[PDB]
Amino acid sequence: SIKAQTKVRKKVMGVLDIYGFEIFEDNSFEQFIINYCNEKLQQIFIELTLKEEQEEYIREDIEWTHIDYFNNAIICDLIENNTNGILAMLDEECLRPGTVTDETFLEKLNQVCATHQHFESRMSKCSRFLNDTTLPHSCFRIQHYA
Amino acid sequence: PNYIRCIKPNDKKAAHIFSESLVCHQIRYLGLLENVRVRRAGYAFRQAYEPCLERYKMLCKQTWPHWKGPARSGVEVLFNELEIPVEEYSFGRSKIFIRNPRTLFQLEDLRKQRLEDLATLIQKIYRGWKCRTHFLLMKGLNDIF
Amino acid sequence: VKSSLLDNMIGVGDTVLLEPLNEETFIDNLKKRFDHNEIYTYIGSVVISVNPYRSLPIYSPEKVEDYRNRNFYELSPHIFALSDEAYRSLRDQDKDQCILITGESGAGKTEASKLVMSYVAAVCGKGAEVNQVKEQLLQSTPVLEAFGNAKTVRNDNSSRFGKYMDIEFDFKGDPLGGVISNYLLEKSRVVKQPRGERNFHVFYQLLSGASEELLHKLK
Amino acid sequence: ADQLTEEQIAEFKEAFSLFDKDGDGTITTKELGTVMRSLGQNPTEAELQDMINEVDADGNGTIDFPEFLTMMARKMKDTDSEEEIREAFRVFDKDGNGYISAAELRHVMTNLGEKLTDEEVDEMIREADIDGDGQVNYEEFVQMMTAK
Ligand SMILES: Nc1ncnc2c1ncn2[C@@H]1O[C@H](COP(=O)(O)OP(=O)(O)O)[C@@H](O)[C@H]1O
Ligand SMILES: [Mg+2]
Repeated sequence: SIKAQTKVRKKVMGVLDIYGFEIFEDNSFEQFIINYCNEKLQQIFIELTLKEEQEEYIREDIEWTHIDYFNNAIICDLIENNTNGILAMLDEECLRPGTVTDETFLEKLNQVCATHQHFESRMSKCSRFLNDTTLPHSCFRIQHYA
Repeated sequence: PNYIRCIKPNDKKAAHIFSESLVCHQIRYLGLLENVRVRRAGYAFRQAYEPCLERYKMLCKQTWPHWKGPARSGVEVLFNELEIPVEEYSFGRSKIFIRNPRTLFQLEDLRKQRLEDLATLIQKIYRGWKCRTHFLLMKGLNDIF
Repeated sequence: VKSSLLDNMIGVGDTVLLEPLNEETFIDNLKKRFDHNEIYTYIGSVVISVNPYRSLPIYSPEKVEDYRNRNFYELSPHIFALSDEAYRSLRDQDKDQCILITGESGAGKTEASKLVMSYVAAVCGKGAEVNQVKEQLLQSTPVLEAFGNAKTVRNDNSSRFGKYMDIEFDFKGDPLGGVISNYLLEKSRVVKQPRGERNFHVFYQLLSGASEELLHKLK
Repeated sequence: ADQLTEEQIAEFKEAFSLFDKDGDGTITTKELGTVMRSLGQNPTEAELQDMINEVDADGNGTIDFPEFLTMMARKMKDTDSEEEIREAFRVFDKDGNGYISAAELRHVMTNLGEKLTDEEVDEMIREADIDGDGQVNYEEFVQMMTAK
């Protein structure tokens, strides 16, 4: 009803009513997608704000200095990557033939995400969280910004 | 991107009930602390020269009472007369820059006391204007007191 | 303009100006400002809202004219200053804007989007042609929140998808329209609820709300 | 100073004799600056207590007339400028367009400075703008108060 039929050149202000970050008692795949899109929002947000500050200081000929903060782009990559990302591995596990369980998917994540800094599981091969008694089996941790 | 955080204070849907722990969970969830850092950089605060000289023209005895243009020249002798160290602030073409926020606390404190001095400067002229009115009425009534 | 944020300040209105920065002093700041009933606090140019679960007179149309085309930092913190900075960045500088609103379910996001829509429809001054779009979105919100939102463990109702709204203008300021765009429907809640949670509301409204001839009609 | 000739001393004697209701050639502390503000010199209350405490080592506030002439000689040309007063009203403007909201001004004038009383600030709102209400203009008001 309210969309213009004409193809004329226009301007736009949009609003995005979307969730915040979530930690439940029991987190599953839907919370993995929810937290993923949160990681994307934080990534593009802090990146564009950083460019905004560098523009404001490059106008006034003021030297920018680097300041340390959490990088979301390592996290997003961990889920996004087409060759070892967690959605690519679960897409593969839904595609690859054979016995496909949840245990074999968690073992695949223990195989192809061990040498990643921000992946955290007990049965990972490079694990410094093996003797971490607070990590139950049939679970894993992701080091989000929260 | 312009951006809105939303914080839930309680689970009881009440008005006056505040819980520190639930809000602390939502500070961690939303990442308010990491939102501070990108605006919290090498200069933590900045202004433009015109509302800065409008803001602090009463702390500088050269700008007092009016005004004084150009704005960068009056802001410059403002920070010169207040003898804040040159490390603490920085000049631009169209912006003044404040590195640490404690200078912004201090300058607003000193301005806040000069507001009281302006109130004294008003009230003595108002009350002395009432006494000038009374002496003006009684002066035109008699040849001698 | 000589007026600033630092007048009429309870606590500090900006987290950027907060000395020592941790969680704890920030909880002190939000508890002070919320107990003194000032529910907006910035981070740079970022709005922080806390839900008071009640009406405050900061949304009167008299209060709108206090805020209109005053700059961002010049006055006390409120949600309208961000929409005024965006509306001046769009109107005067021709830069298309978007406001991302994130937070907990029940923390006041949807209402804030409604208030930004009402504020822009007020300050554009285009009458029934913008109030048809505003009436469309505001009267379409309980529909979308009935279909796509459901009860979780933590909340009685929760945003299980992202609502989006395009607010489309002419160069002259005439409203050319707007587009709702959904994102990320949690699909597996349709077919498998988790324990203690709930499937999407329209099934429970459909079963509990219908007459017996409608339930016998829908089999 | 040098100090004052007979003409200005006899000019001061008229307000000094106006507030001499008993006819004794001296007055007390709380009515002492009312003569100086009646004649247009206008010191503050705080520096008035400085002038009283300057010559009194006893602490009762008994002031003689030649020291009173010295107080008036220090504040003869110490009267403050009109534009300085005008800017001092320009600071308390709400929008930068030449007015003050009346309730905020009533809150300032009864909490900062030498604390004008209840009838004096209610008088001040009506002297500033008799038409009302809740908003006072001060462009004519300062021109009326600064003229001697
Ligand atoms: N800014 C606000 N002012 C007044 N009430 C609010 C505000 N934000 C939220 N509320 C209250 O919260 C309830 C709905 O909030 P909502 O926006 O749906 O939260 P969420 O978007 O997190 O689900 C309403 O009943 C409303 O009274
Ligand atoms: Mg909502």
